[PDB]
Amino acid sequence: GCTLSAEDKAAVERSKMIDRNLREDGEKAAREVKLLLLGAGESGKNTIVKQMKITGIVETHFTFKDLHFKMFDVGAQRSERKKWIHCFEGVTAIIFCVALSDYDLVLAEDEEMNRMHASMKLFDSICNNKWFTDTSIILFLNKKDLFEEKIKKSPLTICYPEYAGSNTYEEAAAYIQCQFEDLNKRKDTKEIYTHFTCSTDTKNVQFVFDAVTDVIIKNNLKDCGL
Amino acid sequence: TNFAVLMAHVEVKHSDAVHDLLLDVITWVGILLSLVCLLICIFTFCFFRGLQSDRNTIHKNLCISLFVAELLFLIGINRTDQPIACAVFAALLHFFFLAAFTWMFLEGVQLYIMLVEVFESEHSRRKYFYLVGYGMPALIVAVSAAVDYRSYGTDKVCWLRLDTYFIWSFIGPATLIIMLNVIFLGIALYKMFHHTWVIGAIALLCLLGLTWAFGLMYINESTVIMAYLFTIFNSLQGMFIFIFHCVLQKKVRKEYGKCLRT
Amino acid sequence: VQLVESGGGLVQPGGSRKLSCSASGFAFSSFGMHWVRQAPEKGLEWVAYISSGSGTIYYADTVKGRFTISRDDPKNTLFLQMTSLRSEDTAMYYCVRSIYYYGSSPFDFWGQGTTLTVSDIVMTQATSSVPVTPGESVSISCRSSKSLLHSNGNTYLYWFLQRPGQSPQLLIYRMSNLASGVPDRFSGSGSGTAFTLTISRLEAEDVGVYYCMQHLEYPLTFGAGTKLEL
Amino acid sequence: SELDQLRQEAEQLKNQIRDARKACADATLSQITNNIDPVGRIQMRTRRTLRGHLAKIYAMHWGTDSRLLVSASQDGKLIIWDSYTTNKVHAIPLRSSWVMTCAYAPSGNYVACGGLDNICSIYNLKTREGNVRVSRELAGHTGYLSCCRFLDDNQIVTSSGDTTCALWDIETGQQTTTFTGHTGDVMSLSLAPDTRLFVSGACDASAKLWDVREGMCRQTFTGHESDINAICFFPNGNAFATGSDDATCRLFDLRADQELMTYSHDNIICGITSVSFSKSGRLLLAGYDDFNCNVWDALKADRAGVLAGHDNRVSCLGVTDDGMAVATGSWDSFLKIWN
Amino acid sequence: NTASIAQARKLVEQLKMEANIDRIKVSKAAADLMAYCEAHAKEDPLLTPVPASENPFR
Repeated sequence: GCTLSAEDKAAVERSKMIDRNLREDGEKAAREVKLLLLGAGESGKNTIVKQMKITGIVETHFTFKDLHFKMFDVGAQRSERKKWIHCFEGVTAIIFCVALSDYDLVLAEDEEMNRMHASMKLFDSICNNKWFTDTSIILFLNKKDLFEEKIKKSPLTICYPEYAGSNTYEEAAAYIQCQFEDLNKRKDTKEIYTHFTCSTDTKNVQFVFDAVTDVIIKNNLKDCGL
Repeated sequence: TNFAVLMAHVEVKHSDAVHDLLLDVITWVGILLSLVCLLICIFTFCFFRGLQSDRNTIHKNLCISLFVAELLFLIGINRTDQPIACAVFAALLHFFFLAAFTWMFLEGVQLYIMLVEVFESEHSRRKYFYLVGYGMPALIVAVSAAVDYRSYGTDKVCWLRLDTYFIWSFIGPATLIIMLNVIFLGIALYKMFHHTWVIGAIALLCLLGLTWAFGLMYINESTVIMAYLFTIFNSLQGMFIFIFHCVLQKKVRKEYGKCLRT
Repeated sequence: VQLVESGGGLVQPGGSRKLSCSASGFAFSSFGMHWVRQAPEKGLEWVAYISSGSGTIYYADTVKGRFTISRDDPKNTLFLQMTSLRSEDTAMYYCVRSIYYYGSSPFDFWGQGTTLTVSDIVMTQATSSVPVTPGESVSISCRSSKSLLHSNGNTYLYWFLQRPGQSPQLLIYRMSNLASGVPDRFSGSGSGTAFTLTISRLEAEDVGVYYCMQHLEYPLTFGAGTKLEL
Repeated sequence: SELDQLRQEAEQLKNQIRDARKACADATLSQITNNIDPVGRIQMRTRRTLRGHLAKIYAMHWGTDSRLLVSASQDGKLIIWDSYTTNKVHAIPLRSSWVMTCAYAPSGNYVACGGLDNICSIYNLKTREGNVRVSRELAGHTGYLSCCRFLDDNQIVTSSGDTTCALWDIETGQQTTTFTGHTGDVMSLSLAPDTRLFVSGACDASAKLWDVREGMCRQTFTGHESDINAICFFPNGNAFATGSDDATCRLFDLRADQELMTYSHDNIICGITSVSFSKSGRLLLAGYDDFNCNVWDALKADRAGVLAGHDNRVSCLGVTDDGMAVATGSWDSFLKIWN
Repeated sequence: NTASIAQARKLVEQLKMEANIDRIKVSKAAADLMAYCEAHAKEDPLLTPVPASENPFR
């Protein structure tokens, strides 16, 4: 710096060193795995976070298999969703938690509109939005025990006046799973997982791990042709 | 004089026909079909700021080495009259072609690190790529020059000499790089079938230009077909990689339309 | 903010010694550091300068090959190392901090210093002593051997005071501004090589020695300093 | 009894207000200034280009000395720049990454950050021990913070997505005045150059005008088809401008209570993420989603100069105190300076 | 109930405060804006740019 004052040299030094620190920080801030969590109220999100051991947004973090996972739980907000969700378009995966037991209970004045109607409306709204046409969706299904102990004594057609199957557990479970997985409108890009929770399911996060591995391979095996 | 001279170890290359005309004309017209699309290629792989990744680096560097070796071949063939000047041409051509091979091998490794090493690396690894890519050719040409010096420049067209086993400084890597590119494509196509079409493998065939193997088998006459293949494929390599990695992809098309016209 | 210096003493010419400075109360690693020295009976003179990241080092003319400055960030410490001494090198030393970014006020806080005993642009100070009275207005002036107005509007002149038995304290940086903890009766101004400082309504603990300094280009040069005595 | 009388009085007052709003709009601005010569083309061009950000830019604010900047991004960084020599002055880490606004005190002492955690944090610059540290964390809101501005060193205005606004005192930590009356989520507020009035816009196609010490709302403003994202304030204090999400920007008056001017073009079918004015008030500067900023004649609305150069959406822009430069911050991580 | 009565009273108060306002014509506002823009025009660099000697960004 032949044309620099005696004191602007230190200014340039300061600016350069801050650039180095920013670059290092923003390089180390692209190796943790993002996850966005959702679910209707009282649908087991507390159970999901409790089993796997992990106001505004509530963030949470854990470390497993040499990867740092970061889950954004956003259920504490009651504002409009058109505004605070487009800042979430860079996440690997959307976890969506619902329960199979609430097939009858009514959440409003309309008896036909049970809790499952609201859950499936939320699912359809999430899948067919703009900022997630390349986003994997992980569907956790909960409350199987009470579901069996209820359908032993109550029918299913109360919320499904087109069902023509056996009133045991397995047919109901298959019907619910297909009913959730058949709303996707583009199976050429997205995909919809499913796994059935249990109180001893230490593999509760192994499913998410596998889904994320497969998503990353799908990306790396598409950006290089093939 | 034709392209096959680069690697043909045909100690008894002869003919009883119009062979030489056809072979050499294919060589020259094939090179002239290159040196046109490769220029625009090296322009695009160097200009558009939104493309700068590791793969873009490797494509750019291998493309520039390809172009410079192509023009050095196109200029320095007809300088055999100077007894003490075409050895320099032989050394330079050796170095540049070997650099091309090493960058292709690094391309294969990059393919591996995308389809098995799923996640991002702990730290950036650009320095190792540059070091190996431009250090293997340097060490090899240095050792070759140390062992012998006359081998550079021949009696017909000045390149490496077939009269003694020195051509094994260009045949060697031409074996040990294809032997690994075949494995890499096997693995990638294995994951294309098990963790989840043919045009993609065809495109990956032109960077790891396995077609060079159409030179190693020219034992003697009654093998003119394979030398025709050698010329017709290898002399259009730049144009082929242009088609397979500059226009067919919609990503590069959209980026070029967005930024070049700005 | 506290800067405690240690390591001084009395040595014979030659030998070696290391003067250390320990910092407490502030972010150590955002400030660059200077070492200055004062004559047993006369003014000040710059010695050495080290910066952030251990990138740049500057010495003066009579110091190279003998002195070595360094910083140890984790323990928040600064080192000067000295060898092959002579009787011309008896003085006392101060460690000063300064941070360079737009708007800053370098040479903000000075240390206490340590005594060491051994068995270009220049500053001209107008006077050596001027009598005063508690209640009249006073002025002091000095001159520089070359212009100090750089191309960016800056005018690198620093005005310092020293009261009896004390350590120096900043009063003016860049010819027009007040440092921290100083009443607004002090003032200063300048022109083309003729610089003035003004004190109105003198008081006690306002009598002592005054110095002016330049920082247009290394090495840094002081003057002889004037005196207001009462 | 009481309820019926209240309903009748409310209906009568609403009818009177509608009649007054209809009667006040005798003519528009475009019909009066047809004799004003156009500014022509403004071929503005880049002078600097600040780099070092990695995710999108949400907010930028100028200083009072027309030299320093501040900007906030997703990565968790709030950075103070020197525009003349394109240098760092300060870097500030954060705890909540979901920021949406920035503030920079007119005395060069304090900055503020806020966003999607309900808390407005205030930072002190001119320290002694050498680091921009944390002093106050104002709490008391229940929704994401949209924008915050300073009044002086000990008074601040905040707004969130709960239909509420707050006037707050830093020294005590206790809220001093709550402003209520909105239906939808509040997205922005601008100050006035006397710190006695302020105006806010809500996600309900409305914007209201409030007094600052009384605690009441004195005016309400309607006319848009959807929500308002960005609002700023005319320097003389007799107008303001808002930017909706239905591809139209508007200029209202704080004294006439009526839609006054509108800016929209057919080829533009996207949103207005930010609006700013200039020193003399002769340019309106708008950031869109069509990836480039427009420069409208802020008094005839008949033309537009254009600033391109971004690979993504524009989210913020600012103008110097003395009028020397304009800065745009966009989603491509790059922040640019035009003069 | 009392919620409806409270809402009606609040709406009445808000509408009464908004109604009793001495509003001014929009033409006067527009004249004020154009006058401020004109009487301050020659101090705006981003309309008539500064010569490179005095322009500090160049």
